[PDB]
Amino acid sequence: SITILEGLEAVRKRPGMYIGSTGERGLHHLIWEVVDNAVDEAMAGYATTVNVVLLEDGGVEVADDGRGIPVATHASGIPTVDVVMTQLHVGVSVVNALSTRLEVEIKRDGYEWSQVYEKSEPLGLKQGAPTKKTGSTVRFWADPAVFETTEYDFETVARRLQEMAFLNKGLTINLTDERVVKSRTFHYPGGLVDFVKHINRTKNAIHSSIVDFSGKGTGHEVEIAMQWNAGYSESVHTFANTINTHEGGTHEEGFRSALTSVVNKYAKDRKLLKDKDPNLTGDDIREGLAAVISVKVSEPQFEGQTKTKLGNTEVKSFVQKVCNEQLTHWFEANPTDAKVVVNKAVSSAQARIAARKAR
Ligand SMILES: Nc1ncnc2c1ncn2[C@@H]1O[C@H](COP(=O)(O)OP(=O)(O)CP(=O)(O)O)[C@@H](O)[C@H]1O
Ligand SMILES: [Mg+2]
Repeated sequence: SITILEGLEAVRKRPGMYIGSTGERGLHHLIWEVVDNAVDEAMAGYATTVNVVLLEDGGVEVADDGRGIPVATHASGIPTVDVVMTQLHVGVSVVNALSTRLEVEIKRDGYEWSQVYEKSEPLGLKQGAPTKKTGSTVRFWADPAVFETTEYDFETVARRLQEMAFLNKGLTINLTDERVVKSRTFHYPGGLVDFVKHINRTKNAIHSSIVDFSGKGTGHEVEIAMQWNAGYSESVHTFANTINTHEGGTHEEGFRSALTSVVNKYAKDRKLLKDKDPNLTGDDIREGLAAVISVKVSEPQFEGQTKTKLGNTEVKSFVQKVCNEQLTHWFEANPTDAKVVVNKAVSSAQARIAARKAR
């Protein structure tokens, strides 16, 4: 009588529940799912190059030079690729459910492997030529029965790929469109500094020396870069495992609480703010601040309706202790720059009082 919808069947029935929408956002989610999976290699230290190709037929190719996708037989008894590609827990399997076809070309374990999924169903793993080379290529063709549009937007892809490249300084991402060949290449050796530079271009940076520092702990790693501009508002970009957390969370909060205390204490020693005067607020310190906070968490939990909010309690305290130590170093290290960004803080506090008094 009743029908229970499990696995990939559910995804097809309510794709939006998993992807977002059956519109542009959802369509591009297929790419995000796959490219993410590739970049996770580059992040771990195995991939160096990730190539995205928008094929003429409307397919997408995503090739990396990581360790490949395990082909070896899984605990289930079916090859590990098949598990990844046909079973939930989001993750790339969803791409399979929502494509008419998915083709995987692997090089692991001394040869070339090829597996095809026709309407999510595996057609049988094939072993080819021997090779000492390692990595994976994924091809998928979005199902038009699912999506309102199947046309990918070059520029939306390019923007995301660009930021993935800032977050990973060892990585090179090549985007190429075979429709309408138009190509873009993203590699930033400066990493998060090249990111800050990018942000503060149109804005006039207040000080020349850009803040760059790192921290490593238990199941987490952080990397921060910041530079103030003549701006009246902040531009702080936060990331957890290359995922852009617009909602922000514990990594951003640890950073804020550290920066707020570092600036205030520094000001007191320099006598920049009158001891009698109340401590500068979080808002006045970040007035015109451009920053990037990129954490690497081993097991990350996200909260918020968006699911773009890092919730790891463990991380708030970690980022805080890292900033407290390294920002104190950068302040004392650059007394020139410190004097400017503090005065900017003072100006930001005086501007709020000026609006209050008159009128
Ligand atoms: N190109 C690649 N190189 C190496 N391993 C890959 C890979 N593509 C897939 N995998 C393997 O399969 C998994 C991808 O499955 P899935 O997308 O469900 O999980 P995930 O670890 O990517 C996080 P999420 O499910 O949130 O996307 C990876 O965790 C990895 O173990
Ligand atoms: Mg995934």
